[PDB]
Amino acid sequence: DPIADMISLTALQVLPTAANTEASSHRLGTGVVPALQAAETGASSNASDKNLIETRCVLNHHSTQETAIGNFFSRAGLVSIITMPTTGTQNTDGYVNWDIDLMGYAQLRRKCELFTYMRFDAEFTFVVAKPNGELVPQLLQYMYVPPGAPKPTSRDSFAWQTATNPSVFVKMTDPPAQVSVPFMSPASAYQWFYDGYPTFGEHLQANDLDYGQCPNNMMGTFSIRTVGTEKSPHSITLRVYMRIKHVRAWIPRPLRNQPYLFKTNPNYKGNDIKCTSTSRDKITTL
Amino acid sequence: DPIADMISLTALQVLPTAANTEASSHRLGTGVVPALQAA
Amino acid sequence: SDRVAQLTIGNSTITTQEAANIVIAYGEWPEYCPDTDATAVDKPTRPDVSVNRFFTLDTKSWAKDSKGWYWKFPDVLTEVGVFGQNAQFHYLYRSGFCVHVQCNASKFHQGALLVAVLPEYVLGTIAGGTGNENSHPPYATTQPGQVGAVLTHPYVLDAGIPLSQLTVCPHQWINLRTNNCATIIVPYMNTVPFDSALNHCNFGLLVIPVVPLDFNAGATSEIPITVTIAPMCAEFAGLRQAVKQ
Amino acid sequence: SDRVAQLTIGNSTITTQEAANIVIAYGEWPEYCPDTDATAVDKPTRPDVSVNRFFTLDTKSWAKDSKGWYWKFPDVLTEVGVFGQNAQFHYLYRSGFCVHVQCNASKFHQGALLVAVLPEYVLGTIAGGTGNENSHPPYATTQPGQVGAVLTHPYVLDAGIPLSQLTVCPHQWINLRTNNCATIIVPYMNTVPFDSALNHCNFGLLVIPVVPLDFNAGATSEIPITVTIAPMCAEFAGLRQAVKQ
Amino acid sequence: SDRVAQLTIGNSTITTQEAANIVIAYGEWPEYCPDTDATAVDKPTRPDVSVNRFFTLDTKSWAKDSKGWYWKFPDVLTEVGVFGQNAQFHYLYRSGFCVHVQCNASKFHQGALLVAVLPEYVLGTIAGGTGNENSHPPYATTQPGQVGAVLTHPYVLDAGIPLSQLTVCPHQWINLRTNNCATIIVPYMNTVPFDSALNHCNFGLLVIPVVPLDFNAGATSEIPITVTIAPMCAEFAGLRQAVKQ
Ligand SMILES: CCO/N=C/c1ccc(OCC[C@@H](C)CCN2CCN(c3ccncc3)C2=O)cc1
Ligand SMILES: [Cl-]
Repeated sequence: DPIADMISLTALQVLPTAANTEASSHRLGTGVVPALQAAETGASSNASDKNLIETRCVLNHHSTQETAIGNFFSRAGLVSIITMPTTGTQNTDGYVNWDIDLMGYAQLRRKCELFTYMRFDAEFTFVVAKPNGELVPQLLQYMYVPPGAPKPTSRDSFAWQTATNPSVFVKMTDPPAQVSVPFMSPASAYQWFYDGYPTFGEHLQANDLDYGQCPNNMMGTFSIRTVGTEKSPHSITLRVYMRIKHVRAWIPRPLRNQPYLFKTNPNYKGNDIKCTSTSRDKITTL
Repeated sequence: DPIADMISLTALQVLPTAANTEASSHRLGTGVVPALQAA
Repeated sequence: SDRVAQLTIGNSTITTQEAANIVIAYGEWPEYCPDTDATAVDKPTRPDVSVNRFFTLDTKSWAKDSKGWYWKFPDVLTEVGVFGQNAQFHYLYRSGFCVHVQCNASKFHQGALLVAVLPEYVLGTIAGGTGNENSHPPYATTQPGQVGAVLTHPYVLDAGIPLSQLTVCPHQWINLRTNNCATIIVPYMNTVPFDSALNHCNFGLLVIPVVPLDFNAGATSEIPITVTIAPMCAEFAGLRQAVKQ
Repeated sequence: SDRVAQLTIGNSTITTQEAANIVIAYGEWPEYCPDTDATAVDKPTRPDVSVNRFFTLDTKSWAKDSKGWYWKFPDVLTEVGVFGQNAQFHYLYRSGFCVHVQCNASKFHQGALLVAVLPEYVLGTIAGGTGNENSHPPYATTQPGQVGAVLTHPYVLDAGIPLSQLTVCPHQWINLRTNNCATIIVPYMNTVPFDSALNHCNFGLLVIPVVPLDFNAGATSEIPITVTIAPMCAEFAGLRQAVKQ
Repeated sequence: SDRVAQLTIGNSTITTQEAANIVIAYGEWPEYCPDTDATAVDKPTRPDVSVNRFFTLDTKSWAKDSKGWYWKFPDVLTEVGVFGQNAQFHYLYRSGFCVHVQCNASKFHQGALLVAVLPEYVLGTIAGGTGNENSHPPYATTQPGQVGAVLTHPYVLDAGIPLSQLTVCPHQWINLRTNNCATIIVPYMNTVPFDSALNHCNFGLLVIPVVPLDFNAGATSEIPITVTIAPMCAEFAGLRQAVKQ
């Protein structure tokens, strides 16, 4: 050989129940000090009940299953309200195009933002009715328009031929429509936070709205209409619910503690910065 | 067992005479310090 | 045997006689991208010692009223040494990092700095104060370069998230009475095996004085904080002409 | 490995990072009374964790001219926690004790406290000064309770005996430049297997500044001395109604 | 385990809690003269404990402008204890030496003393300044006795040789922030197996402040330097009447 120079301390465990407590007695000695720690290392304390007090034995059968990320997320929650009025400002044309973005509602958003990256399949349920909750015999069409596919421009656009895009035809009187959706990102996981820009070039203040936008999260358009060449006399409200399933999450982060202002960024109300915890008068009184 | 929690460094010697003295030489080293104490 | 330490990589060596162990972010060491995860087909270039070495960025001054600072990776080095050059000439890049934040005082000074690594550190604005203006951070704030930037609202990390929970991220404390540095080894984290060193910052480094600096009048008042970092397992692909942004 | 220590008993834990070992009085550990020595026939009650735990009594202030203090056992605890209650409801009592005297200063203060345990600590009076008056110590002086009392003539321990010879008793020194506490484990000592916790004090604890406290003007002047004690192997017999004295 | 040390020889013991190891000059321990090297035929006298013990010479005061001092061996002891007496009554002499230079300050003082052993330390004069006068050092300067002498030109060791190269000789540094003493064990060095303790000094000991003493006004200013030495394996031959020089 002519040139010599050319030649994870963590594993998963199955913990179905909470740790038991072993009985301990008194310890009176030197050299050993379990109560003293050094938080500077970045590690959490390893001290346990038996190190600081005399304990009895407790056979703990308390389950740890409900805190599995799967059971935390697999509960359908509202992610969009699409209205289609008959008279007024909004689309009175009998059709609506909605760009898919699940960051419009707080409850579900705060739960997802607990993690940086998430990969999952989802069950979407479509609850439709009139603005006052009544139901009428109306035929509807829901169509998924992937990025790059022609978006319908009217109630009779050719796009509704849906020869390749997946469509769902259902009556407002039928039960809520429901379908399963796979993990569709071009990347290996969706990311609720993208500290970067989508393209190269200079980033002048005129295009600062690009910051934080990652195409890997842009899944396309969800189009809906009333099936017919004539206008429908009924106002329609579509509530979309998403249920995460077969989920995997990476990198936990601090939970949102300021009200949400916009879908596409973490901006907060600067003049009214809420304190994470409520306050009191003195530090020595409850 | 239903409930688990429910379960002199000095001896006399015969010293009839005073301790003898062993012959010793010079000690020149580190780490070891017999002269230093902690009352 | 835990307070003393030496970090030697490339032609550089760091020493410290008052450390508090070392943190391996998420328990994983940096590593080159394996063939199962890779997608780009060209043979990567792995410069080794010319880019995986320690680089010392500008020093900051810790004052009794400092808010805190932050830097973004790999932005901080995109224009330094042979690392920067490879980052500019190649479209794709990936690597880990060894972060060593330094700060020493005297046995009479006091104060505690929280040094943390927050991946995908997206910043937010105060929305014009009232919250009716959908303003956005300027390029100079999202990617402050080697000089780093100052936090305006450390309590919410300038992003609407509690600083009190930042310890959920790889971190160390530099508590003046205990240690004079912090060391965190960070592996590559992304949803893709390689990425642009220019358009995407994988994580941000935050140094925040949670316990304000304090000392009696007469004691040295210039207490600097220096940041030294070293890329680890730096790989590059998609060669072409140099591009700065 | 000899300067650091932890004492955990009951629901209490004491820590110290500057100890000077621990003393086991007369080389014996406390122990319940065996059947060969016992004389009273009723089954004793051994409360265990509710009475064998650490109790912290009032704190004293070490001044440059303090004479010294003393406490009597088990008098100090006859009215505290579940221990006191058992001592009042039962005629007979016996136990050992873990005494932990605390006192910390700074690397610029100086002074040495002699902490000793003197069994059967009988006090005397100055006999009216001239020596013609056969006066006797008041109940408040012989059994000062939890507050402890002050010595008027530390040199003769208020009992006609030389303080210079007190080291012949189980003891430790709290020399400010060396340690910040003293720990003595005391076994039961008496001519009888059990005795009244009210009418008889088995031993007294003495804390005496043999080397006066001293420090330069400007340094903290409030140097407290705290006493924390824990009964060990406490047994009680001869149950009846509560009696305070 | 390297900072603490005890040197016991004869009826004397030296202790130190802040040492920096010990130096064995040229890697050799002192030893009595073997029969192959010896030339004088009379049986030597080896007094043992009466002469191989520690002797403490006068103390010097380290000032902010001290030049440095030097002593010569065995001259320093030719008139002290039973060693001196043997040196005076015998023509021939040989021995090794354990040199222990002491100097302690506080964690706020600073300064570094170079302690070295220079064999055959021949002194020179300034030659009348101009260099035209072939003057010579007085007996009081070549053999200053127990009091030792002061260097007038430490930079050239009063002998036309650079102090910067003195470390090529057995030596230790007494750097106030690190240690408070220096220890060098010196074997016998000469071109002859035995020699006159009066007419020939085998080596000189030099204590030179390379880094000046410094401290803030208010801190103790009397910083003494003490020299304690012990002959080792002292042998004497050629007995006759006492001779002082
Ligand atoms: C036949 C019609 O039925 N199709 C229904 C349907 C429903 C949802 C569809 O895609 C849903 C994509 C979501 C599971 C994930 C959307 N994401 C991914 C991450 N992301 C996001 C948003 C804002 N900032 C960062 C990330 C998103 O909004 C497509 C079709
Ligand atoms: Cl149609």
